Amino acid sequence: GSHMGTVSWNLREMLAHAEETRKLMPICMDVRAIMATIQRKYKGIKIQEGIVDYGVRFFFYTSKEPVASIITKLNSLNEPLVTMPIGYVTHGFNLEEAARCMRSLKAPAVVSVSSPDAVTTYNGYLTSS
Repeated sequence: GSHMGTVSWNLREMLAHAEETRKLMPICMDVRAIMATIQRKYKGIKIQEGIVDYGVRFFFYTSKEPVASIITKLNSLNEPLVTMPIGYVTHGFNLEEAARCMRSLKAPAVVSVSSPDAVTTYNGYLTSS
């Protein structure tokens, strides 16, 4: 596994993949349901805002940041990623706006969705004809 592009994975598969690939994984802190999951496994890490290299190369972020700025902070690093879309539900965004806003990323990343049929939809927007 080396390519990018959208998939339909869960938190488990993202975490697993991120471990194996050593690739970066961003996490919206706001989603305390994800925080608990990660904090259970990775407990010796105190959650901090920003890069937390501990086991998996995490990037915890605040949903109040503009999708734009938060993307730019990944773009600076230029590191390859795996996550679900950065301005989606985690910004109150629709999947279309999410893709549009997330095209402003300049680092090569895996995206996710909640189901396999949504993959082709979201990728559709990442072409934008």
